[PDB]
This record gives sequence, C-alpha cells and structure tokens, in this order.
Amino acid sequence: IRVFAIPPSFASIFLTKSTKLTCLVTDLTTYDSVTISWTRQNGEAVKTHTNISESHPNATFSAVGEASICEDDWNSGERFTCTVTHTDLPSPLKQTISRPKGVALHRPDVYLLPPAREQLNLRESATITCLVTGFSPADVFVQWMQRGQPLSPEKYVTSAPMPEPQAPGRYFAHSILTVSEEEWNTGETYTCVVAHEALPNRVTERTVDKSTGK
Amino acid sequence: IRVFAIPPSFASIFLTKSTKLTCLVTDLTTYDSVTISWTRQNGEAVKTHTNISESHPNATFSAVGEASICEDDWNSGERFTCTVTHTDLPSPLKQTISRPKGVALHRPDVYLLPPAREQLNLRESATITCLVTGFSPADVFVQWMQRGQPLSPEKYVTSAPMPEPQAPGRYFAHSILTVSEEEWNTGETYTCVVAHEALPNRVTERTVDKSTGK
Amino acid sequence: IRVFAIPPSFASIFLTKSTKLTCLVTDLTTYDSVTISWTRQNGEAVKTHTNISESHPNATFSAVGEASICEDDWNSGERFTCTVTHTDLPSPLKQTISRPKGVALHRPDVYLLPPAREQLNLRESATITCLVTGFSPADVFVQWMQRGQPLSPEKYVTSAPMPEPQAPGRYFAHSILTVSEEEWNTGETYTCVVAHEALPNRVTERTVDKSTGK
Amino acid sequence: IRVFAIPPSFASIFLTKSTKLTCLVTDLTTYDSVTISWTRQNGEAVKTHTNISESHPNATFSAVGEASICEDDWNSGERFTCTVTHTDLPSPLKQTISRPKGVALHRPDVYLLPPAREQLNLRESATITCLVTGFSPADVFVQWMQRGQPLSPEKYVTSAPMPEPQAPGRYFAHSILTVSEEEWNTGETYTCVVAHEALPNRVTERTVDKSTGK
Repeated sequence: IRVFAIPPSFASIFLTKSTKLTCLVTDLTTYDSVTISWTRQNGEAVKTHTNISESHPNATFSAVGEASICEDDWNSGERFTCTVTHTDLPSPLKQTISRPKGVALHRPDVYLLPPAREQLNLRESATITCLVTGFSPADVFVQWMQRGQPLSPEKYVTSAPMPEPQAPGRYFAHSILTVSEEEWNTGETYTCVVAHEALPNRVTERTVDKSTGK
Repeated sequence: IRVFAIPPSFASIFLTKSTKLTCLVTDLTTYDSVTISWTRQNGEAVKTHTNISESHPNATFSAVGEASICEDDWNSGERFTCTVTHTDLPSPLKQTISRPKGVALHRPDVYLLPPAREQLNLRESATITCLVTGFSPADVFVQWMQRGQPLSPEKYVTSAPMPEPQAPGRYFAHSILTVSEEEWNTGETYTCVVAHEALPNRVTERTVDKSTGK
Repeated sequence: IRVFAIPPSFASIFLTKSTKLTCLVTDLTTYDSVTISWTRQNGEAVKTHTNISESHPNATFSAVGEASICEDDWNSGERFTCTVTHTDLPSPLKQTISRPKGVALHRPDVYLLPPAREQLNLRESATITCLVTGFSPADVFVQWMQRGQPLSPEKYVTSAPMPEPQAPGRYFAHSILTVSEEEWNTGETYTCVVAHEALPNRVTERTVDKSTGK
Repeated sequence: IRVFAIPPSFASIFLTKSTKLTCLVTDLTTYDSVTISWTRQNGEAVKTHTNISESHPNATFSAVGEASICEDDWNSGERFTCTVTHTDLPSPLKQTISRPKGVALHRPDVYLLPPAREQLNLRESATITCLVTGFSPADVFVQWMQRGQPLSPEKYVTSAPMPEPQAPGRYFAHSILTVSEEEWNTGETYTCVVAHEALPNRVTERTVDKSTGK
C-alpha cells in the first residue's frame, strides 16, 4: 500500500503553460470516500480536481487529481501535502513534495547535428540529432519546428537528461528527427527550439540550411 | 516474502564473456540452513556459488549465488530452477527462468556522428556520438575503443534503449563520447563498437576521423 | 592401440559458437561396453554424448563423443580426462587434455586488397584477397559477407596459417574472394570478417568498394 | 615401419636445374648394410647417392639418397622403385612412384597486387602480393627479382597451390613482399617472375610501376 506523487517538470510546464501536480494511489481497492487534498505552505485553497481514473481489474484504484499553482510559487520551494484517507486506511497519510533546490543554473549549449555527405548519396532520407549538452538543471524541454511552426511529436524522441561523463556534474539530453532527402534540398531549416530554465529569455533555437558543411 | 531471479542481460554477457544467473531473496530473516540450488532441464549439478551477501540491518537476508552456465545451454531456452527452503518457509519454492525466445532479432545499424563545428569553436569540449538505432531486442551493449584499446566507461555515456515509435516495435539507443578539442585534432580515431545478440558475429564497429565529414 | 583427443580449433569455436572436444579411439575392435567419460578437474558430471560412429571395415572402432563445455571453464586451462576401458584392455587409460596457456597473444592485422586493374580487363572474375598477416596464434578464421548476410564457404578460400619469417615467431594467412566482374561493379561491398582469439572482441571487419582504390 | 618417398616438384626442378627424387626410411634402427637403389622402367644404372643422414636419438634411422634423372623421362611417367633391405627387414620392399598424368595444362595468369594510396601515406613501408591464379598443375615456382637480379628468399614466401573455389578444378598461389616507401619512389619495379611448366616459354613476369594506378 503506497501513494505516489509526481511533481511537475519544466518540460511539462512549457508545453501546457500552466503547472500542475498529481498524486496516484497504489494497492488500494476501488472504494468510495476518497480523500484528495492539496495544501500550500499555509494550507490555503486549491483549484478543484476532476477526472478520476477508472477502476483497475486487479482490485486497485488510482485517483488522479490535478491542481494549479503559480510559477514563482513552485520555484520558491513551497511544500504541498497529499493527504489520503480511504476506507482501508482511516489514518490520514501526507505525501510531502517540494522543489529540490541546491543545483546550479548552467545555460544549455545546443549543437544540432546535420545530415552527413555520405548519407545523402543514397537519395533516400535525412536524420537529425539535436544534442542539448552542458546544462546544470535536470529539466529541459526540446521540440522541433519547421519554418517557424512546431512539428508533430511523432517525429522526435527527446532523451531523458543524463549527467555528462567528463564533467563532474552537468546534465545533457538530445532529441532525434528523421526526415526525407528531396525535402532537405529546398527549404525545411528544421529549427530545434530548446527551452531551459537557466536561459535568460528561456528559449534557444538552432537550425541548419544546405550551406552548413560547405 | 518473495525471491527474485536476475536474468543475464546481453550487456553483462558481453562485458564478462561468461553468462551467469543470480537469485536474490527478499523479506526473509538472516537465518542458517539457507537452501540455494540451480538445476538444469534434467536436474544436473551446478558449479559451486560463493560470496554470499552480508546481513541487512532490517531483518532481511539476500543469499546471492553466481553460477557458470554454458552459453549454448542458456541460449537453447533450457529451464533453470531456483529452489529456496528457509526456516520460516519449510515448504520448497521453485522460481523458473529461461531464455525469452520468440522475439524478433533485428540487427543494430550503427552511425557514428562527428561533432558539430559550432562545438569545435569554443575549443573546450568535443562530443562524438554513436547513433545506434533500429534493433528489436532491447539488450544492446555499446562501448568505444581508442586505437584498438578499449576505453574506460568513465568517458562515454550510453543511453537507455528506448523504443523508436516510427517503427511498430523496435528500440534504439545512442552513446556519446566527449573528448578534448586538442585531443580530437591529432590521433585517436575513436571507434565505437556495438555489441548486440542479433548481429551475425555479435559485434559491429564504426570509425571516425578528422577527415570524414570534409 | 592409441586414443586420439581432438581439441576444438578456433575456426570450429566461431563457426558453431559452441566449443566441444572429441575423443576417438584407434586400433580397437568393434566390441561392446565402451567406456567414454568426460570429467572436470573435480570430476563432475558431463552432458550425455550420442551419435557413436559406425564400425570400420578393417576391424577397428572409434566411439566419438561430443560434449558441451562452457567457454570460461574451457579457456581457464581446466584439465579434461578421457577415460577408456574396452574388452581387449581392461586397464583404464586416461587421455588428459587442456588449454595450452602461456602463448603470447598478437592480434591479426587485416588488409583487404581490391582486384588489380589488369585483372579488371578480362571481365571474367575479380579475386579480392583479405590479407591476414602477423598474428601469433595459429588458429585464425576468416569469413566473408555480402551486404550483411554471410557468404557460403563455397566462394572464398582461406589458406592455412603459415609462418611469416620476418617476425621472430608469428604466422599469417590469406583469404581470397573470387566473384563475377559485373557483380563486383554494382554493389556487394564485400566485408571480410576475420575471427581470432587475440582480437579484443574477437571479430575484425574490413570493407571494400570500387570508390576506394582510385 | 614405413618408407617415405618425396616426389620432386617443379620449383625444385627449376631452382637446382636438375630434378632428383628422395626416399626417407622411417621406424628402422641405426644399423649398417642399408640397401638403397634407384631403378628405371628397364632397371638401368643410376647416379651414385651420398650424404647419408645422421643417426636419430630415438633409435630410428633415415637414409636419404639423391639421384639425377632426365626432365623428359621424369615427365613421361617412367616408374622408379625404392628398394629397401635392412637388418630388421630382410625381405626387400619396393616403394614405387610415378608422374601423376591425367591433369590438364593451364597457364597461370599473374596479377601482382600493387600498394594502396592510404598504405603509402604512413611513409613507413610498402607491401606487394603476387596473385598467381588459374593454373591447372599444382607445381609453380614463384620468385621475385629487383632490377633483374633475383631477391633473397628471406623476403618472400610462396604459398601452397590451393584449388580456386569458383572454378571447378584449378589451382592458385601467391607470395608476399614487404618493402620501404622511400625505396619504392625511385626504382624497384618488382617483376614477380613465376615459372610454370604449362607456359610456352615457361616464365611469366608481372611488375608494378609508379604510374600504375594514376
């Protein structure tokens, strides 16, 4: 019997423009009188949470609640409590989460990897990697654009941020894009806009054209 | 009260060149008369397993045994048993493990990407990445060799094999090697070998130089 | 009256990926109650050996047994005993074999040679040789592939590892691939895989193309 | 107890300019009254044989006799007898050899394989191989010359004639050479002269030049 809380990443902040937190409950049967609350540091009011998840066939229930909060309030380290009181456990249990402060702010350096010459001799495809290296927070958001309009999530997979090996502590990730060849010839600069909390304007983009390795 | 068996992954198979299986026992007290055995399909004897773990402070014990098993015997799907009989549970319990046959064996296709020129301008670090993409088993081992001599794992970070969603089902990985600017200039061709169980001879190597993307 | 024990050659280890030792008996009549056993250093049990050879017309018998042996256990120099007891000789005779350790390991250096211009004028064949020179063990194994799919042994010939006299002691071999002329022109990069015990990952590939020796 | 006779190959014929057949005796003690005789088809006289070998420490003796014979008489399939009559074996045993006629005569086609460009960039060596392929007899005398003068056999090894795989039946061989780069620049055309009995003038030479692959 455990209760799991997922804090909002910077990646989930940027695409939705509104931060929120969840709290899933495991190994608790599908009963009623589910107690879900979210409190501030002073225990103030909370936006209502709806859309309770379905009942799992293995006699377990996971209630999902979403609650809004300010951007600056999440970065200040304010503690939230996930108080749960079910029929099996009348004693309330509180799951405490906060911002893990204590990590430096290093701006990401982004070097996007072009198509190579020996690739573009089969005349079949182009594949691109957007290496987002050297940033000290562990939360980056990477998405791709084409001519200024954002690209579908079907075309890219952003890695999870791993620590850089040769540096003692600093994180890195990257994303991949797989595209065509004739489309590469005319247009499609393929901007990889990467957002990080340590950038001054919170947005950085890199892109290529044909005349990059010329 | 449960007993966990760890199957040998292909990373551990290729790293040690000797497949071995373990059996870790959870939620059982640090008592004597610990019964750990490994039987074949016909129940034949096994190599003696030593180096049992210490006693955990939370009244639990994990008796870990490492046994040598033939490579062709393990890959033939021969069933192994982990019989456990403690003082708390006099009834013997068998945990069966085997090779998970029936999965597609798609070879890794390895492309070794040279570092971006925008990185080769600060004259501080140079990240060489080995895009190991498109293979159906999830157990890939990637490592790098310098001048034919294998490199220490401190210098390269190998990703987790995450599925390529463009495929119906197939995983991919990547492994970056970050080196100094001056070191990549003269010497160190920095090959990236890729170990997978689907390759015809189980090893694929690719090479890079200063004079490749030129 | 003698008993012959055949150690597995490294070409046999790589071709089957399962090392196995045989023990054939010479100049002993085709009688019953043939004693064939394989014991470890501690004399442990062995896999059952089947497929006994047929009775020779010249009144001699050779019971050949095949046993699966782990690679690390075989490569550690563990002694194996071939105990034989026939009706003619009631006294047991033991043929002891093991790994001949202590031999210096020198990896093969493999260069692939594209066919001569004067050969590319008759347009009847194109003999491509994989010069495998300079390696201290005498057990080399060379195979060729065709776009990843390995090629049958009917199309290439590998010489025996014969001594390179310029070295103090180091043998060398050579493997040629004869193909069709129009087949060599369009496609078929023709990787030559060289297997040796002294390589790091035991496999070395070299690839060729028309646009290499120009 | 056996007697071994070694038939003279064409390389030994072309080298010493006088064919001779040997007859070594195995498993016979170092006694006197050694009977060694060479008879023609009609049993004519033979050249006297001297230089008997020393006595081996393992209680065995091998009397080696050398006797000259005509080129045409040897090539016409005239049978020679090696009669041995020792103290241990009073019964005279005859060892008969003859020229194995019945194989077609195909001349070799020599394609000496030149150095490669990347091979001649280390500026430390140069290696030359002399691929003699497609000759039907199995007796080929390959040697190297430098500016018309023959090169010492310490710098080359002629392979053994192995059957070609793509051909039904036809032999091939080649021989290696390693030289310096600075020497190659001015001189050393390296005519690899091959002597084969099915050629009309019985000698072909192929060479390399600086302007071979330009």
